Amino acid sequence: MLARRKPVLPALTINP
Amino acid sequence: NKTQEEHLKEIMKHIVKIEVKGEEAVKKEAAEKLLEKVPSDVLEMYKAIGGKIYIVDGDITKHISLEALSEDKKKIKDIYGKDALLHEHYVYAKEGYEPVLVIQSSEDYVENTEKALNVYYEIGKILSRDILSKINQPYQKFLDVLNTIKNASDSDGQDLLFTNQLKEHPTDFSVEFLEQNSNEVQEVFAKAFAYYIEPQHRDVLQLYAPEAFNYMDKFNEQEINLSLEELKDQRMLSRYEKWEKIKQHYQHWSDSLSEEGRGLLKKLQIPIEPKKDDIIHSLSQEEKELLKRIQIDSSDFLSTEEKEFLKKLQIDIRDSLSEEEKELLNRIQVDSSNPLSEKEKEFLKKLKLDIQPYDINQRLQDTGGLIDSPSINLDVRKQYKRDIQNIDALLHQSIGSTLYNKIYLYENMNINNLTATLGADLVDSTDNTKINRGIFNEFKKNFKYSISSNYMIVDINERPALDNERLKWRIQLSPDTRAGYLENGKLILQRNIGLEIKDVQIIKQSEKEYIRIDAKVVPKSKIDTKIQEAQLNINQEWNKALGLPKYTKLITFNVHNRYASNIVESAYLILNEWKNNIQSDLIKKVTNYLVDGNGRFVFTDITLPNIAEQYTHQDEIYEQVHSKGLYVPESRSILLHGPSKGVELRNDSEGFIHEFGHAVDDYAGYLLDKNQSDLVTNSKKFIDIFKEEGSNLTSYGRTNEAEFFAEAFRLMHSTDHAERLKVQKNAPKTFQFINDQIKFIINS
Repeated sequence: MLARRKPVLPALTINP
Repeated sequence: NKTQEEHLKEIMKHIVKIEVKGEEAVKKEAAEKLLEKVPSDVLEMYKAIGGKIYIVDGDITKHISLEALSEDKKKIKDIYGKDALLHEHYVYAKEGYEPVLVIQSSEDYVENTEKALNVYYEIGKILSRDILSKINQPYQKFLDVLNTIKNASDSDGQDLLFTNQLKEHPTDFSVEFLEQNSNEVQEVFAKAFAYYIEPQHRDVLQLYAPEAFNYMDKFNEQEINLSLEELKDQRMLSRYEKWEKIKQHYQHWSDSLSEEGRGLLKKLQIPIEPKKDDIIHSLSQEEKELLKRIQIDSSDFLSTEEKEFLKKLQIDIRDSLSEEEKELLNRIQVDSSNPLSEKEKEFLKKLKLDIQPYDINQRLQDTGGLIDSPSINLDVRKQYKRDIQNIDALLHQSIGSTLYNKIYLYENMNINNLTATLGADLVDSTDNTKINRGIFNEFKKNFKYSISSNYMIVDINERPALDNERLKWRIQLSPDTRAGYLENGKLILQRNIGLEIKDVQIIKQSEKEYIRIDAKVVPKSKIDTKIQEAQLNINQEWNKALGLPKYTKLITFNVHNRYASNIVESAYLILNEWKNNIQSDLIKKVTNYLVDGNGRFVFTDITLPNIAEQYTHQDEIYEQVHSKGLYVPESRSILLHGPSKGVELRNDSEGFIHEFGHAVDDYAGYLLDKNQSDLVTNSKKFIDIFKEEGSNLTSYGRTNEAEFFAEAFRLMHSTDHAERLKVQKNAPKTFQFINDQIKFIINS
């Protein structure tokens, strides 16, 4: 056991 | 290597039974010498199996040791193959319990070069069916050799050491062949050995036998050292001895410490999941109620493991007071037809963070050592730091003591930690025992030096690994490497260590096959060198073709975890595949826009929320992203994570070419403006292109006008004109816009 694997994804970046 | 290499290079004579003719002071001179030749270890690694070598005279089928007179077995097949019976011959190695050989006596062993091969032949067989078997004998290795020379150009090698059986047999030897044939290979293995050992025949071998030599070689002065040991691990009445000794030393260290100390030494050993309320009870009033109605499962951001811990971090709130706790739960699932929110993504994103395990080692192997990096929060950040700083100064015992010598530790892990993309097909998927040779090689190919950025804990004795843990590293630490002794039979050894992957065959451990990443430590110092010293040859060698100012920095490296020796060195194929399929005039032209704003092609093995070319130019931390592919305008460079397999990306190659295309959808955004930093994709003439045919090619085909293109163009390239042509047939309602802009950028 030494995983975790899905730290993140997009949106559209959202601000100016 | 002199000195004691004689004390322990003969003393093993504690198997030299000299029931020799009373006429004192000779034979030994012969015996000693006779045996001198045979490797040192491969002797002892017999003793520890019932050490005894009978050197008696004349009638030998008389000696006590030989009383099991298997008169039938008495028909001693000679190394060459000419029938012959005991009486006659002068040295039969009797097998079974307390195996033994009875070498005849005669000052004539130095000279005679035959009953010198035989005494070696046997003492080799007594090495292939016995000793070098209780481990698992010649597995895949000695197989190939044992065949590549069976079907080599000069049909001769065979002729030297085979038989109608092995020689005539159809194709080539295949694992399984080690079935009821082990009684044949073992011999061929012997003969091989039997030769290489004998002074004159090493020469005759060398030439007549291609690979037989090398294998049979290597394995006798550089590889033996192991077999002896991966055979000491077998027996156990020592398996402890070691354990004991290695403690002794490290013991005093373990004595004086502290709870605080022995404490985190645990905090490390095991993570400390988030909290239940503390976390939730730390949100806002507005945040709290928002957390309720969330359509939760919809975002590919929160992986199952934690997705659940969120639906749960929800019930601890809903489990409170009034009726809306019954009704909102219903009125909320009403308009549960609209995917998600834009003010809520964050509401969860900012959580996707804080709900993290805090393993001062899953966020160390996550930043090569960047314990200072802005991948996590502010205080968290400052803990590991505070911590990783303490444990460091904590493990300070050298090692190599007056007790133990060349000593190796171990560790098992899964190929899904090094290169998940190969992880998939590592194991057969049709025998869950047999490893898929195919993807095997692909693995090993470029694997020469690995570095573990984090704290290594290791099983101090081959421990049977699981079922997905398929790699068995036999790392060979070295005097000066620092570690700790963790009761359990496991050693934690410092940060920043180097490993020269010096061999990677495949073994058989209890009916199951395994990859053996057997290695040895070297200083990271000497490792980081081999990298940049390579980070160049790539650049230089590329700057040319690409067409840039000699001495630039396009492809930059960043590898700190176990698979650099392929993290970096891979690149070549990646890039090379980038050029190959696309049209020169293009990339050459655009690889410049990027460099025009000092951007890179960051090949990394850490994590994208750590790769510099993206975090300072980020914006806010609440956002991050990560994965194989990545594109960043703020620092127009490409980040490509080596390990992580991809969401419908067959390989690293096809993941880059895509990503880059994302940068193309950046060119137009400037090759069409003074200050409207846009993307050809962010256009009204394009939104349509998307809100019509924008969902036909694949899954990725959506979520962003852009990526429909990235993947679109990605597609137009395929190793096969097919997968691309599909884009033509499917929706030229874009397959034109691409090619249009392509032959639109090629000029300015």
